[PDB]
Amino acid sequence: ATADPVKDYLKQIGKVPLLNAEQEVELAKRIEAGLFAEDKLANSDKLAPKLKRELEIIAEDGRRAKNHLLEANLRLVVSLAKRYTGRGMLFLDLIQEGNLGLIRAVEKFDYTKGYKFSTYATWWIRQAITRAMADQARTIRIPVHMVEVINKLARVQRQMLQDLGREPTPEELAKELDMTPEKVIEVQKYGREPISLHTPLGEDGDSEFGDLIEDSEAVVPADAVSFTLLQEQLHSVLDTLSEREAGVVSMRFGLTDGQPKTLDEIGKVYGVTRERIRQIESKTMSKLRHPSRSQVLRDYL
Amino acid sequence: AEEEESGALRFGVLGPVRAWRDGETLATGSPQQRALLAALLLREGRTATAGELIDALWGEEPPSQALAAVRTYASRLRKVLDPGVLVSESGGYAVRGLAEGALDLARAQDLASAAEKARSAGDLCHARDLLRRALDLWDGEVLAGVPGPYAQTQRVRLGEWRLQLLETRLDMDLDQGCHAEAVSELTALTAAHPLRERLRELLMLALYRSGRQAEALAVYADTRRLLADELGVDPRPGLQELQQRILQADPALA
Amino acid sequence: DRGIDLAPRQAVEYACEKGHRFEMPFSVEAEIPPEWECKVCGAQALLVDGDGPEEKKAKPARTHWDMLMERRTREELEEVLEERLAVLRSGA
Repeated sequence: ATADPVKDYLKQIGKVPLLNAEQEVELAKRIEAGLFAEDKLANSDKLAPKLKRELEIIAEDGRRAKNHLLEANLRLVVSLAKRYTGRGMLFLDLIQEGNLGLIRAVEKFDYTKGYKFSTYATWWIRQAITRAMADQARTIRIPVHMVEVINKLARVQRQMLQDLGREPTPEELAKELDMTPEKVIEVQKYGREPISLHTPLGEDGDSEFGDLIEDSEAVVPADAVSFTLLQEQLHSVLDTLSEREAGVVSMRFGLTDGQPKTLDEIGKVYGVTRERIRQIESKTMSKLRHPSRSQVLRDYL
Repeated sequence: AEEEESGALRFGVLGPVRAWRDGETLATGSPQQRALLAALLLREGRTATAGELIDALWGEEPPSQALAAVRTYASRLRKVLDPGVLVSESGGYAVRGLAEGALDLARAQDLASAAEKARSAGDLCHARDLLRRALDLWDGEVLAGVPGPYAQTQRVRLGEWRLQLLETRLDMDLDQGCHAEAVSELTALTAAHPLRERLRELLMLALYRSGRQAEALAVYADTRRLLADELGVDPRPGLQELQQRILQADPALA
Repeated sequence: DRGIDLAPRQAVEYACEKGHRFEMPFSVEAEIPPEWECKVCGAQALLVDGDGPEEKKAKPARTHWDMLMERRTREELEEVLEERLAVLRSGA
């Protein structure tokens, strides 16, 4: 009810009864009792209503025992989640994801292996915690196999650093891990953490890092003025040429509309051969290629 | 013939689309396939994405589901060329393994740069030999039978580059003391292209010292008539200036 | 935006299981899909010519009983069940 809900959660765990061996094997037997009983209830066969109510009571007892096992094992998941904390994900979120891993773990347990719950649960705790850390910690999502590759590379790079006391070349790390050096460069480029936009610059407080960046998508008024003047000048030089030449060039690059047209496409509405239409087209390109009608367009690029 | 090493794969864009694999030809295939291989050849080995190649082949309206079409064109290139000469990154296509002299375009820039360096150094024989080798590079019209307005763009660009290259060749031929083949080439090119002012200025310069004045000014009058009929403007002041100094017959530039 | 002619657009009505009806446009040349989301609640949209579930079962996640089936067999299920009934009778 106060601040620091980590303390509130730890007290919300409370004085749960820790389970010595016969207690949790009896609880697991009751789990099986409830689960097989509700499985029998799930069948569509008609039995006595009293037997159905008894099986429902067993199912409720099994659910209660499942709950009790959860509150018994919230201690171990808290003790294990703290091992992987302070790495971009919050401590209580790690606790909750480990709780997901533990409720996945206990569901897949059988009493045939006479082992304690710790050595079987810790595998799923570590697996779910590292999967959640791979999936949700970074702002850009990295798949779990990429995460395990990159942090294996990080740990062997740290081993190299503590071994020879010097920064290794990427070629050495590539050849000692049997991947290509360009792959190593790519994966350590991928393995980066973004910096927040709202970082203060220094003594000044109003000046932030966010106002220093520009945007390439911003429209430049000079560019738009150049574009509309290019359109106007192109229309003017089209009007400068002959009417038929203007008409044939207006369709070859589809200047009038959004679609260009081929020489065979315009040979029906106007009715000339491919030879003549391409000849007059190339004549128009040559005439516009003359240096007289170039300075009006050469600076326009 | 002296640069035909073993294992050499020669590529050519200045003439038509062809491949020389140690002296034997390779079937470059479809006209769109020829355009695709040329578009990879102009980029000196970029990984160029699929959409860019699709735009390069066709332009504004490529068929919608033709990405697999470009995929099977790439398959055609990979099975007709070496498996390792073409490599794909992130969906882009890239031709590598191109040594010196494999592309005629790279040799063309190399010869142009060497000719410019020899002109800077003042040499004439080596520069003449370099541009003689350069004029043997083009074989007919550049990019023979390839669609795409992109292909039209590098076609007109390479044609203009060839025009300035022949302008420089004719200019050094005039300054070193060559006139007969010079006026022959200028007449042939003005027969081919009638609306270039620079080549007709070169005609005036070449005929001005080779012993020909009447037909030079007749060609100039024809140029004025055609330029007034088709453009209705006045030619460049350097022209009128060149015709002017010609008129008082200065022997300074002999 | 001057002189550009827009593509022809057709109105296709999508209806969900909750009765929400909304109108959104499609291109004429574009294919009409019978599957779409709901603008109001995000439910599955139907009632566009022919439509169906198209295997909405989607391999539903295994329940505890499926895990139990791996852990224990048929005759084990029967014997554990009667053992638990015996525990009930002992406790009653």
